[PDB]
Amino acid sequence: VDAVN
Amino acid sequence: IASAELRELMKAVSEGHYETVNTILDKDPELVNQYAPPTYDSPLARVLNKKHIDYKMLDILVKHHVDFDYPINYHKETPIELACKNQDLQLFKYLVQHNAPISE
Repeated sequence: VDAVN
Repeated sequence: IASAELRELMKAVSEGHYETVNTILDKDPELVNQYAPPTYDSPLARVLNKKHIDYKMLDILVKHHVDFDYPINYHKETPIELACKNQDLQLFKYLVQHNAPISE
C-alpha cells in the first residue's frame, strides 16, 4: 500500500 | 521521504542481497508492498525496474506476499502493463502464474 512519508 | 526501514529494504533488494531481504521481511513483513507515489518506488519496483529481472529476488518477494496490483513506476504502470510495454513474455508468464491482475 502507499507508504507513510 | 519513506521510512529508514523501507529505504534499508529497498537498498538490499537493489543490491541483490537475497538473504538479507529474506530476513528483513521475516522480521518486518508489512514492508513488502509499501510504495511511494509519485515515483512508486517500492521493493517490487527495485526488481521490475531492471531490464534483466532477478527472478530469485522476485521469488523472495513472492514468498513474502508481494502483490502485483499496484503501480511500479512513475508512469503509473502495473506489473502487467510494464510487461506489455516491454513485450516481455517471460515477465507476462511469471505474473499470470502469480495471479497478477490485467487492466482494461
